[PDB]
Amino acid sequence: DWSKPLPPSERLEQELFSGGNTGINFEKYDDIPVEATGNNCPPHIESFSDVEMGEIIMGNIELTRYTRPTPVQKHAIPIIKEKRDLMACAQTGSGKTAAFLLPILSQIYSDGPGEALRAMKENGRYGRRKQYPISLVLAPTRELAVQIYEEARKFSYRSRVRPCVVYGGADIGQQIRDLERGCHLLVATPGRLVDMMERGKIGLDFCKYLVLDEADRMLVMGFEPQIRRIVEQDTMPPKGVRHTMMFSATFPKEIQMLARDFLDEYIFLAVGRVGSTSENITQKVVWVEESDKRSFLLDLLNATGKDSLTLVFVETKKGADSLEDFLYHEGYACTSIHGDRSQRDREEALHQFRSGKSPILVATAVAARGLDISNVKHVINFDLPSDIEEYVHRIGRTGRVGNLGLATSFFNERNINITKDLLDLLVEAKQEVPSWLENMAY
Ligand SMILES: Nc1ncnc2c1ncn2[C@@H]1O[C@H](COP(=O)(O)OP(=O)(O)O)[C@@H](O)[C@H]1O
Repeated sequence: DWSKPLPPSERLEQELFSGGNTGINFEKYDDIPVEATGNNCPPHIESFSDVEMGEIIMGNIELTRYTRPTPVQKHAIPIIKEKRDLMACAQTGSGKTAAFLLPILSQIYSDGPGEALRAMKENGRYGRRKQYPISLVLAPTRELAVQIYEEARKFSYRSRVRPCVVYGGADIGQQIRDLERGCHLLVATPGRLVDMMERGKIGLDFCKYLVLDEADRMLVMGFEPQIRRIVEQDTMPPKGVRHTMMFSATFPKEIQMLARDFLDEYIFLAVGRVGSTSENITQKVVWVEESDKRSFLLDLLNATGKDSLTLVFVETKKGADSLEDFLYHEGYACTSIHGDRSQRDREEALHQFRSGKSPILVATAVAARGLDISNVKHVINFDLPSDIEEYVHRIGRTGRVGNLGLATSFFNERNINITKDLLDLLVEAKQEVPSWLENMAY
């Protein structure tokens, strides 16, 4: 039924596999180790043939030119196939996307869509009420959300499963109409999925496969609330019933606590460094009285040069303004993220920060919550937050895979509380620790 592939189509098969020509770095990954922790963990696999992937998957794997499974894909696939929860850490290019889509799809085709859906299509309840995805993949940004989606279209070619993606900063009405056309594997970004839900367009009652792609990156952009609203606060099946998978390069305490509540008797999969923060990111904490702050920032900027971008965080919108004011006044090409405005207009203001025009960007925690501010070499904490949690996804905005970024933070009496946590964080990340910091912790 859901296992026996439907008749092909050239026009469609052409659209989905436009040559591709893109293959993963298949030689500099086999050099990286893959540790798998957990009880009675299902033994990894060598070839996609080491487990019944079903007709359709095996078929589509060919049309996408995949010979054998990447490293992570060697341990991930059999883990998901034997229906075990998973927390996986691996750097981009590892082949994470295919690692969760394949086994998941292979399962739907195998097990079918569930009796709820089955006995709901054959029920004269025709129309466009509410769609219930069988699998949900939460993603941090529209860029990645769509890549995943594209990937799903390929692997779900010639099956009863219609993939569908939604995200913010687009006409919701259009996306809503797209949902109405079919949902089985919905890929979405936290905020939008919640919006769709409130609008009664999506239901999570029959979601059996939950995947949080780049959980750490999602939290950075301040999504935790929705993620929990989505998972814990709704019609979604509890753990043990639904199968969950988390994917994230870094493994901070806020992700450990997330993997804790969401995953169930899960296997930890790490293919490299167990980073508490991004491996490639430098942290310099310096003591600066409030008065000396602006001048200190200025010296910091003159040095900046580098034809790089600088993201400057402050604590209040009030000061984000007076500082943005101060910086324009001193003759600096800087802009400011508007909190109030929609994230559609906000993703616009960044279009000019990006092209050099204004290498300086001053924003508060809130104001950027939701935005994908990438391409930033220097993140400076003009003010520090109350929690070391915030600190983490604040310095997160920099050091994106490939090149190293810098995160300078001004620290003074005003935040002696977050002392001990900041110290530990630096010890862990093996950063330089100011003697005065150690002293002010007892
Ligand atoms: N097992 C594989 N064999 C050959 N190519 C693969 C395999 N897995 C992924 N790829 C290729 O790598 C690309 C995906 O890389 P990707 O999975 O998106 O890295 P990441 O998981 O960090 O985002 C795809 O376009 C695909 O063609």
